[PDB]
Amino acid sequence: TASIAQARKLVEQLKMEANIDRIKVSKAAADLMAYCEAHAKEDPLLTPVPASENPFR
Amino acid sequence: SSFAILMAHYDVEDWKLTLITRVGLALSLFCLLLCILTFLLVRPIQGSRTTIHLHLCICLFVGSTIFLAGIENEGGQVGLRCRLVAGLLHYCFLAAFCWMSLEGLELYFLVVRVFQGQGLSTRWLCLIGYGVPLLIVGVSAAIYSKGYGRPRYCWLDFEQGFLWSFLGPVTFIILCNAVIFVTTVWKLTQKFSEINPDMKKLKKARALTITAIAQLFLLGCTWVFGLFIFDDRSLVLTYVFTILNCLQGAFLYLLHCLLNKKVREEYRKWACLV
Amino acid sequence: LSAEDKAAVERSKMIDALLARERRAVRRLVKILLLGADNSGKSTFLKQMRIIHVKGIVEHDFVIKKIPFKMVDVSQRQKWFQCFDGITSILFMVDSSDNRLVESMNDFETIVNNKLFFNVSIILFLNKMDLLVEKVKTVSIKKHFPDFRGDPHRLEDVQRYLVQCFDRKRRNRSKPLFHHFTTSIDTENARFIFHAVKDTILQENLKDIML
Amino acid sequence: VQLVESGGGLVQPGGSRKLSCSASGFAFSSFGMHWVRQAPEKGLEWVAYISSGSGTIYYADTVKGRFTISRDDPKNTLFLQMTSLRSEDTAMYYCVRSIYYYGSSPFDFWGQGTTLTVSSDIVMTQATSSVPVTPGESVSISCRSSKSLLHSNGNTYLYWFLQRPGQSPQLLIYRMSNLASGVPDRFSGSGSGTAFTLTISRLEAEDVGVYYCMQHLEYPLTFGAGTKLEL
Amino acid sequence: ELDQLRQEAEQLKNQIRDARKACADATLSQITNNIDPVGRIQMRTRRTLRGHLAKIYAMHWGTDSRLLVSASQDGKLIIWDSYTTNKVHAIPLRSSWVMTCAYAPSGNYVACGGLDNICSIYNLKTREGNVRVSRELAGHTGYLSCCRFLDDNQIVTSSGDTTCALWDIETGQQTTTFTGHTGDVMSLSLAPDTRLFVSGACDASAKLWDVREGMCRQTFTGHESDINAICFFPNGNAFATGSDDATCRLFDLRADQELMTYSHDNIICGITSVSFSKSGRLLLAGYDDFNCNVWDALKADRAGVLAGHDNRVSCLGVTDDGMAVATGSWDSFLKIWN
Repeated sequence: TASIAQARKLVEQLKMEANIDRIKVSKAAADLMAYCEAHAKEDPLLTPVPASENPFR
Repeated sequence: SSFAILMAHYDVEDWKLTLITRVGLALSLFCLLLCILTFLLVRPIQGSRTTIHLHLCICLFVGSTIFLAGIENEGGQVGLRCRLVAGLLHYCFLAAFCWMSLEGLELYFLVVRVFQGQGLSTRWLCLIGYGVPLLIVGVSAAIYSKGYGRPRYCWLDFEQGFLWSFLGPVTFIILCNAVIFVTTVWKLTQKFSEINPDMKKLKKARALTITAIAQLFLLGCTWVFGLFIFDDRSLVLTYVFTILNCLQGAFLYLLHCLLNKKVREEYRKWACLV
Repeated sequence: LSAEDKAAVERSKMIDALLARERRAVRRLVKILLLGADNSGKSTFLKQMRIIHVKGIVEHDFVIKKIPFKMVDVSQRQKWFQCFDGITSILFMVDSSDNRLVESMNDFETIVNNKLFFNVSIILFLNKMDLLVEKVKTVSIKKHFPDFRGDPHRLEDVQRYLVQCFDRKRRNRSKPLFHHFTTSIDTENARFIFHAVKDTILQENLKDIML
Repeated sequence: VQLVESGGGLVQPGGSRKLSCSASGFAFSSFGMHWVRQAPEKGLEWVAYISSGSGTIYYADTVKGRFTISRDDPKNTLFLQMTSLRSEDTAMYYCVRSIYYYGSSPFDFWGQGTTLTVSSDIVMTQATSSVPVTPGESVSISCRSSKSLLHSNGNTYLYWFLQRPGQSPQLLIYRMSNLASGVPDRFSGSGSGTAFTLTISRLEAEDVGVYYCMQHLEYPLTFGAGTKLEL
Repeated sequence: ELDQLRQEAEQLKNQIRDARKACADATLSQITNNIDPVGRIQMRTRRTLRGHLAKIYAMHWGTDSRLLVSASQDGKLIIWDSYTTNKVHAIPLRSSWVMTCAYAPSGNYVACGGLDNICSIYNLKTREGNVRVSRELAGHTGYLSCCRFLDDNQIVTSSGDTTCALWDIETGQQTTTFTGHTGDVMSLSLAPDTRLFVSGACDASAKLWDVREGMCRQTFTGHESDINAICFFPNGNAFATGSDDATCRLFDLRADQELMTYSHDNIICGITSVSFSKSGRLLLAGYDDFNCNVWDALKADRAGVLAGHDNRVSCLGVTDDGMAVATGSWDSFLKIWN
C-alpha cells in the first residue's frame, strides 16, 4: 500500500533531480583559483600583519 | 656530628657514624632536588597528594642543608649564631613532621570515608603545615630561652628535659599514622584479587610488600628506633636509625617517582622535548 | 584602561565568584543511569523513592545518608550515549513472573558489552517476586531451560539458573555484579544502592595508590 | 523602571539628614548608583558614586568627609547620610542609574529629585547662554574643554543631556556620537579633541529647554554652565 | 507495478551517473601543480579563556569580531569579550543536556538547544537589565543538532528524526518542513546570500535545499561512514565536509561531483569540526587525536598543527575580519590564535 506511494515519490524526486544543467570541472577549478588569488593581500592568517595594528599580537 | 644527636641523649659521637651521615645527606639533598623538580614539572599527576609531597620535599631539603652547614662547634662560648641555627633546625623538622601527618589524613580520606567531597583547600593545608610549628617554637623560646645551644653542639640541651620539645609532638604523630597504616594494608589484602584476578601467589606477595614499604616512608614510621638511644650500650639501634634516615629522600624518589608510570611517560616526553 | 574599563573588570570578577561556588558542589554528586522495560516497576520504584525523599529526559534528585544522588532515567543510541561519560553505575530492572526473558537478555548483552561502559558497574533488580511465588506453587513446565533442579517445585532452584544466565554475556570482568530480589520495605533498596556505589568507589580508590 | 526618592525639606544649620531612594521594576543589584545636584538657578554638580558589590565608593572634593552613601539590595533602597550642613547645600538632589560593560549606555534613567533648603579638575565651558530660535529651522551648540578626552583605546567620553521646563534630564548623546533609546533620529553630535558641537535638524516644538555637556574621563566629574533655547 | 518502478529508479540512477561522469575532464590537482606552496604556518596562543565547569560543545563568533558565546555541559552559556578576557554575560539554562548555540547577526538574540527537543531564543537588550527567555519553539520528535539565524525573525533547525524546519518566531509556527533523509541529521550550513543551505545527515549523503520553494535540488554521495561537519566556501558555490573515517572532501555545486580529498595514512580518528579562512586558502580541521590541523585547500598538503589541548577538540571558528582563530575542547578551555 504505502510502498507504492513511496516508490512513486522516489521516482518523482529522481526525475526532478536528473534535469539539471551541468558544466565542466576545469572551469570550476579556474573559478576557485581566481577567487583565491583576487583576495590574497587582505587575509592576515595567510599573510601576517604588523604588530602596530594587531589587536591580539 | 652524628645524625643521632638530633634525638640522642648521652652525647654519643663516633667517626664512622659521622662519615655515613655525610654521605647519606649528600645523596638525600640531590634526590630531594630531583623530587621537587619532578613534582613541579609534570602536569598529569596534579592533586592534593602531589602538593603535600612537594612541600615535604622542600622542607626536608632546606633543613638538611642548614644542619649540614651549622652543626659542629669549636667548643667556645654561646652567641647569636648557635641559638639561631638551633631554632632553624627545630622549626624545619617540626614542620616536616606536620606534613607527614597531613599525608596520613589524606590517606584516611581516600580509604575509610570513600565518597569524594570538598575537603581542605590549599591555604588551610599551608596554614596547618606552617602555622603550628611557629606557635610551638614561639612558646618554647618564651618559656626558657637559655636552653638553645650546648657547650659542644648547636642543638637543644638536656637540662630541664627541654629535649622533649622535639619528642612530644613527634611521638604523638607517629602512633597516629601507625594505626592508619595497618588499616590500609588490611583493605588491600581483602581486595587485591578483585582488582586483578590473574597472578600467581608470588607476584601478589611481592606487589603488596613493595606498596607497604612505599607507604612506610611517607608516614614517619622509620623514626621509631631513635627514640631509644639513651646510653652507650644501644649501638645497633643507633646504627640502624642513622643508616635508614640518611636516605629518606633517595627512597622517596625511588618509590614514588620512578615507579609511577605516568611520571615515566611524562619524563620521557619532557627529556625528548628538552 | 581608565574610568570605565576598571568598572568592567569588577563585574567580570563577580561572575567568577559564583562559578567558584558551583564547582564545590558538582564534585559531591553521584550519577546513576536507569534502564528497564518494566514501566510499572520503574514507576513504582520511582514513586517509593519520591515518597522517601518527601518526555525527553526526567532527572530525579535525592539523598540517602547525606550524599547527593541523581538519576537520569531516560534512535541512534551510540550518539545518545556519549553524553553520560561521568556515570558511576547502571541500574537495570527485569520482570520475572511472566515470555519476555530472552529479549531482555539480548538487550542486556547489547548494553553491557559496549566500549564506553568499561569502568561502570551494573546493578540488577529482579521485580515482582510474589507473583513468581504464586506461579511456582502452580508449576508451569520449563519450556527449554535446563532447570535441572526442583522444576516441579519452588523457584529457589530456578533463580540460581536465572542469575547464572544473567551472569554470562559479560565479556569484560573485574567490575562486580550485584543481585537483588525486591522487597516491599524500601530501606533495603536504599541500603543496597548505597553499598554498591561505595564498594565501587573504594575499588577505584585503591588503584591510584598502586595496589 | 521607576525610581522614587524622598527626604527633602528645610533644615536649621548644623543638624543632619538622611535621604532615601526606592527602585521598582528592574534588577537593582546589577547597577551602579550616582547622586547628582542642581543649584537653584545654575548648572549641575556631581555629588557621589556607589557601585555594584558595595566595593568602590567615590565622593567629591567640596563635601568629602561629611557625606556618606549606602545601599541595601534585598529591599532595593539607597541612602545618603549628610551632616554639618551649611548655607551652600541648598539645592535639588537627583538619583541616577548606570551600568558598565562593553556596549552599555550609562546614565540612561533619572528620577524626579528632591528639594533641600538651608536657612586637578578638568574645566569645560559653554559657548553661550541663549539663542533666539524659530520652528522649522536647524540649530547647533558647542562646548569647549581643557584636555583631550580621547583615551588610547579609541573612545571619547563626553555626554549630552536635555532638560525641559519642569522635568528631569533625558539622555541624548553618549560617548560623543551615539543615540540613546526612545529619541527621535533627528539629533547628531560631532567634535574634535577639545571642541565639540551638537547639531539638530528639522526643529520641532517641545524641543525647547536647556542642554548640558558632561565629561567622564576620570573622577571627579565636571559640568558646564548650560545653554538655553528661547522660542 | 513495483518491478517497473524499481527498474525506472535504476535507469534514472544510471542516467545520473553517466551525466556526472561525462564532464570530468580535468582534475583539481592537475591545474594546481604549478602554484607556490604557502610554506610553514605557525600560530601562538594569544589569549586563554577559563571558567567553564565541564566540557565545551559549541561556540560562535559575532559580526563585529569581538564577542563570543559558548555552551557547556554544566547548563551554562557564557558571553565573552576576546580583547580583554572579560566576562560580559553568564546565562543559566533549563535542560543541562545542551548540544548547540548560535549568535544573532544584529546582536540582540541568542539560541540554545539539546536533548529536550526544544529550541530556546533569548533576548539580550532589555529594559529591566536582565537576560530573559523570549521563545520556546517546539514540534520536533528527536534531538536537535544545529540551529542558525537568517534575520531577527527566522530560524532553521535540523533534528535527528530525519527532519529540517524553517520557523517564524513571532507566531511560533512552522512554515516549511524538509524531509527525505534516512538517518539522523548532524550538521547544516547557510549561504552568504541567504537563499540556499546544505545539510549532512549521518547516512554518507549530503543535500542542498532551496529555502524558499521547499524541495531539494541536488544530492551528493561518496563517504564510507557518517558525516559530522559541514561549511560553505566564502562565495556560495563550493563546500567541504568531514566524516568519521578520517577523511575530508571538497565538493562543487555547478558541476555536481567531488573535487578533492584530504587524508593521511597516519590518521585513524574522526573529525569533529571544519571551517574555512577568508580567502579560501586555509582549511582548518579538529580531530580526536588531541589536535587541530591546518591544510592548504587548493593542493591538499599539510601546513600547520595547533597543539596545546589535553583532550578532544570539539569546536573551532573564524572571525568575519580574518584576524583570529578560536578553538575549544573537552578540557574546558578556550584559546585564541593569531
